[PDB]
Order: sequence, then structure tokens, then C-alpha cells
Amino acid sequence: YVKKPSYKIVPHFLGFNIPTVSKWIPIFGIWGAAAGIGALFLIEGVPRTRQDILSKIPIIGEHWIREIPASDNPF
Amino acid sequence: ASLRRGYQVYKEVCAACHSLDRIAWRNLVGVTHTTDEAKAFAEELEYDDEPDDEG
Repeated sequence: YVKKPSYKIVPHFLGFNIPTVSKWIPIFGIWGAAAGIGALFLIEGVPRTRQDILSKIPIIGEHWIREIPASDNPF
Repeated sequence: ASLRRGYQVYKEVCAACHSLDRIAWRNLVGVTHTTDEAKAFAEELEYDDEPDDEG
């Protein structure tokens, strides 16, 4: 015979609990990747982005190493 | 190549009477001339400087 139902209250805050939030952790990860890719894409034209980030990527990075010949540059 | 030849006609014929005031020497560079050719054209002329120390 069972006298009482068997349960606990899990910690919660603002209607979030750890079981639920843990299911969304990977989704935040992907959104963060999406935001990272998008941000980097937006500033791909910025020279510093090319100099510091994009030109350092292996294989692909030579796409961003481009020199104007000194003969063709007024400045 | 036609643009470069056209600059030479401008310079030797038209420029006696006609100005080209909106074009700077830097504008020719990498269009019709190299940096060095255009600097040579600029350096042959005299332009007004800022006044000297006695004004």
C-alpha cells in the first residue's frame, strides 16, 4: 500500500528549470554559430577582418591576400 | 589603349584652349598611365604653395 505520491520539486526560476534549459543548450550553440557566421560575413570587407582572421584560414585564406601593384596605386 | 592615346591628343591639341579641371593626376593612374608616369607629368608643373615664413 502507497500512502503518498512520490515526487520532488526541481529548482526553478522565472519558469525555467534545468531539464528544460538543458534541451535548449545545443540550440543556443547553433544560433551562436549562425550569429558568428553572419557577423563575420558582414565585416568580411573590412581590411582588418581579412588581415587578422580571414587570410589566416588554411588553404582558403589566400582568397584574401591581394596586393595592388605599386604601378597602379596613386596612394 | 584608346584612352591613353586620347589623353595624348588632349594634351597636345585640345589643352591649348580647353581645361580638364575635374581630373587630377592620380585619376590617370591605373587607367591610362602608371604611378610613375603620372607623377612625372605632375612634377613638371609648378603649383601655388602655402606662403613662406615672411608670408
